[PDB]
Amino acid sequence: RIRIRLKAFDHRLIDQATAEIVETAKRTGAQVRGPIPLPTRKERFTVLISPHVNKDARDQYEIRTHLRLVDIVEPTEKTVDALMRLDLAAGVDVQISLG
Amino acid sequence: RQMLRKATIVNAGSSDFLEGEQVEYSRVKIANRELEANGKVGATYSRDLL
Amino acid sequence: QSWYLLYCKRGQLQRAQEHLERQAVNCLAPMITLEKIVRGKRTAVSEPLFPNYLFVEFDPEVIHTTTINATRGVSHFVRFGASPAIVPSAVIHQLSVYKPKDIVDPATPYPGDKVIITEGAFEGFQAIFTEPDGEARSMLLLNLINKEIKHSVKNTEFRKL
Amino acid sequence: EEFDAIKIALASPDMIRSWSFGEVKKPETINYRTFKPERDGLFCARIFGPVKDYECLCGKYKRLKHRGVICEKCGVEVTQTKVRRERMGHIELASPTAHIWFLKSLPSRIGLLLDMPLRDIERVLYFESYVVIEGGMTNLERQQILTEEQYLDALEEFGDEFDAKMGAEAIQALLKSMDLEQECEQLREELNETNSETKRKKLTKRIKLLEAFVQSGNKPEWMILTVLPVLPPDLRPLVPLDGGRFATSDLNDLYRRVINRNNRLKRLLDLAAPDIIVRNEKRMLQEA
Amino acid sequence: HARSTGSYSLVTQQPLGGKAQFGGQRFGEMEVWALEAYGAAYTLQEMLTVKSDDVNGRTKMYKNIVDGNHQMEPGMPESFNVLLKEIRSLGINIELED
Amino acid sequence: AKQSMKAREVKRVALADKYFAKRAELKAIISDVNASDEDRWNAVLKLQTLPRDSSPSRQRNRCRQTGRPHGFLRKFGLSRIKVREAAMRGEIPGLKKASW
DNA sequence: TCATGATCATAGGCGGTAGCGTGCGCCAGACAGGG
DNA sequence: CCCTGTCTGGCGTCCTCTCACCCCTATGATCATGA
Repeated sequence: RIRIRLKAFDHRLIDQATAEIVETAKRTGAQVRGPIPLPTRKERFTVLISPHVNKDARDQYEIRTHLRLVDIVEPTEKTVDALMRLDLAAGVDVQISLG
Repeated sequence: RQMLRKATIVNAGSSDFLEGEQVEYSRVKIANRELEANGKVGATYSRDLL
Repeated sequence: QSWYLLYCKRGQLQRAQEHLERQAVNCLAPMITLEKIVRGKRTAVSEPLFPNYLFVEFDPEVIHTTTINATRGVSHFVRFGASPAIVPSAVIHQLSVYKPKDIVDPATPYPGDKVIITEGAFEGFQAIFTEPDGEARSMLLLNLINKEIKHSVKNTEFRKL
Repeated sequence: EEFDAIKIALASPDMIRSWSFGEVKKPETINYRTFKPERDGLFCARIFGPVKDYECLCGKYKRLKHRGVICEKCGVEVTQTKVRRERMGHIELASPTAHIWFLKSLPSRIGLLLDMPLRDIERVLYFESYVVIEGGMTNLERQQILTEEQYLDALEEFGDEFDAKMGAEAIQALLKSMDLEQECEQLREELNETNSETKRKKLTKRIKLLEAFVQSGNKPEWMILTVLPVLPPDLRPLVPLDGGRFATSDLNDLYRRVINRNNRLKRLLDLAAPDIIVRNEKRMLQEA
Repeated sequence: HARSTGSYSLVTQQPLGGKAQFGGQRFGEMEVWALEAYGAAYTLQEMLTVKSDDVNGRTKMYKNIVDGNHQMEPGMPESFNVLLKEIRSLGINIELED
Repeated sequence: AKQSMKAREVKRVALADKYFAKRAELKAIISDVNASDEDRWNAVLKLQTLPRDSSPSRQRNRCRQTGRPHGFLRKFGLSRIKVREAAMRGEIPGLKKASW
């Protein structure tokens, strides 16, 4: 079975990408597992914002990496093959893995 | 007029022609017209009919 | 009545060479084996390497050519000139046994070849036989944003579907 | 656009490579399952462009706000089909090849460039003689044409530093080893000193050719084709006769014959030619 | 027979020939000589660039005629570009200077 | 930082790149308990011979823009100051001010 | 179940154990023959 | 080298209209029927 791991910083974008892959799957094959949301990675960073010295002066950024697990239970001939020509929107790292 | 348009050189002179070259007539006439107008010696010709 | 290289025709030696090897006539051509999956089937044929180039022993004058024309073995002599050129037999004399170049089976694949892996829909991309393991089936040598899987394909298919 | 002159000259093989967008390698034209052409034969898509406008062969780009990006599957730059009227391709000939317009136009430019009559050049270019290049300190001249027995003599007695070749490689070495400055000075000195009217007329024609060849920017070895262009595919169209078949134009037949013969010559130079054998195939390619 | 604007040939972008094919009459070579023999210069320019061959020129012409502006944007005959490709497909290097 | 410092570092990086295999092999030899004493000694002396800039522990991480040694961050390869500028200007993807 | 025969579909450049060509004409310029 | 014959390249009106013609033959493979 094909596990698919979508990763992105924008959550709307990743959602769009999840949808689109699901459609790609459903037309060709059958029994798409589903778009399961895994936990988001909130990597935080603190930095001093002064050029020279003001230590309590700080800014706290973060990057929210969003995960979407989509799974395909029955890999057919047509379905797996669709994805090659079906590239997704940019800023979305996908990761397919059969078995 | 459009028949006898070429010409052949006899003395190349101070220009850049040959002794048996067959160059067109108006070219050699403006060439020795601009050679002879100053203190030089031009290039003389002879006509052939085509 | 000697060795002469002629541009000839193919595959049916033994009849024009019945005319010939009816005598002690001599014949030769470069050599090669061919493993070629013709139509879903690996076939092995050690056939002559060359096209119509072929060494034949015969004698020119008394036996005139137009009589013998009606057969194969006839494109024309090695010439480099108007006259039928007396050819050397370098292989026969000083180069008997060869073809260690390879058995490349000219342009037909061995394991690990880089060519088309899928047709129909998914093809528009030279995916790769990381191994023609057996001409049967797998899941492609495809590469997107995950692991590079190898062939997705059935017997007659992984190559030119 | 705007222009005031049409310049004509010979074309270097780098110029033919710089016109060309790809290389034709196979002689197939259409698939005749569909009419999607075969990669990369005469009618191509990744050499010459897409058949349909902004219609990528694989199909992945068709947006008004998505123009400029090329395809990845078939690698066809989603543009216009007018570009199949202007893109050219090139064929890499496996062995060099004499152009016919400079060999048999009466007068022969290769003829009265080399100071060599046309019959010797035809007997060298069709692989049925031997001409000498780099004769060395032997009995033999430079422009001396030979035969089979004389080459046997010259390779028995002088199998060392003596050299001689045949075919278009030999003519290319003759034309490349031609020094034009020495020929200009020698012909001017001879027409100063010889003064015989047959020699006068012949040598002044040859020095007219040499001054018109030195003053321009040509080279003598460009008259032997190494790389051969192909015409763009809209200008050699493949008409249907509405009967399931294509009565093809004559050009695709000619290019198909050259590519068949060239691929067979590449394969015969690959798997080694039988000594005095890699010659008939080059004669066939020259004649095609 | 009469033709305003019909189909166009494929290899050289000129109108087709005949009546069954909806075609235009051949403005032959001696008619070109007969218009050189007058002083008609714009008539010959549109007679062999706008009306016949240049595709962007004739679409500009059709828009300009249906809008009332009698004016031609000349351009180049496309069949001259075909001549450049056929001479260039030999070993000959023809160009366009400046 | 200065140009010279940046150059020194680049050099050091180059050297680390160069001598990685050998230095690692030597470290392995020295570690290997199942090995001859003299061999181990040779290895440690050989390590001494190699250049000092060959060590990875010599190279300091700087800002890839300014070369500032302190205030560095690994994910971005930038010093805090330039990183902040990047967040503000939009050029770091995904990064935005965080509150919770 | 196996073998043989018949029918249908798909695939390339004188056709042959040679010879086919044969009813334009002028000019012109180079290539070569004779002396 | 100076003629003088041979050879092979060039060229031979414009515009339009109509019509036909534009692989068949051979070999190989598959299926069906009969023994």
